[PDB]
Amino acid sequence: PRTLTAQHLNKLVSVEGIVTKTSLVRPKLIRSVHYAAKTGRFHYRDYTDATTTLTTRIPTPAIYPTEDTEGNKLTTEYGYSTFIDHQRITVQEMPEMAPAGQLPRSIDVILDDDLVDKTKPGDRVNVVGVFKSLGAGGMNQIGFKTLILGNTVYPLHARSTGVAARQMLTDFDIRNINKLSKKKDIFDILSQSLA
Amino acid sequence: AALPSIQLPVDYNNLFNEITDFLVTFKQDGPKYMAMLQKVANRELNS
Amino acid sequence: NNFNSITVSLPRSCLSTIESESSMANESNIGDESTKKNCGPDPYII
Amino acid sequence: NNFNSITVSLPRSCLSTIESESSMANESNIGDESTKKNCGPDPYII
Repeated sequence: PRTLTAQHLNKLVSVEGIVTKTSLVRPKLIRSVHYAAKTGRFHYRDYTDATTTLTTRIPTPAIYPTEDTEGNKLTTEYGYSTFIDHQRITVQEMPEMAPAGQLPRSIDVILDDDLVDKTKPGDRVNVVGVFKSLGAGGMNQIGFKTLILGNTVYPLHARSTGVAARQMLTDFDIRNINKLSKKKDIFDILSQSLA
Repeated sequence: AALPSIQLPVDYNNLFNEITDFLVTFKQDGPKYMAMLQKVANRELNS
Repeated sequence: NNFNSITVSLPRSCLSTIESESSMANESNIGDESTKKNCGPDPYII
Repeated sequence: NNFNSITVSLPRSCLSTIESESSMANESNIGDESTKKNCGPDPYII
């Protein structure tokens, strides 16, 4: 987060640091379905925003339908609509790689749908994603709004930290682990190898 | 149009008759719910 | 129902804002970072 | 090339009209029965 500058915007990057805060997982409305009792018909609509497509589009600000093309009143069908989850997290440079006595640097990561609940505050993490500039930096009237749209989130383990360490076991590894057992001095061999 | 329509595997007029039949038929193993309703009439039940 | 004058006209501004009707409608009216939904000077098609 | 002020801004009107550049461009700028192409108050996206 300290060596990430304005010359790396619009490129895929890997960032190291510590997770300092996570927000509440909220639903996001995509498609909404309705019912008209005067015609027995169901209607739908779609919604989109700027944080779902990597390229810039022309905005379409559609509205929430309460009324039919003739004027019939519509009932909202909450069970038939589609919702997708959302979360935001903040990353900061790890305390044992940061310069002593100096204030730290941080970066915002946006996660959606399946990557929404993978970490907790106070974790070592590695994130990969696109470093995006958003909106207009006051030219319609500080600078531009910058954030990472996450695609990969890796938990990492370090000494004196709440993330556990696990390894993938190969069948070859299993064979040695199981072979060692039969010999009746397992305790001594494992004990003498402890520091 | 600007409001498109979709087709779903449901029908409300069909299930309303089923609601009515249940409320004017159910005798648990006079009719149960229609006795609840007769107590409702005389101001002796609130839910 | 008054055709004798020779008058009604089309609305000049979008009526969605003055009819803050639904609870999600006034929420769809916002967004796009920090700005106010502006439909335009005369946006009604027959 | 002047970042010292703390300024350029986005154009407020569409530049297609003032740059009457092509012979078919000033013709695409008309139509829709009788009216003048009006893009809007501030129509530029980055």
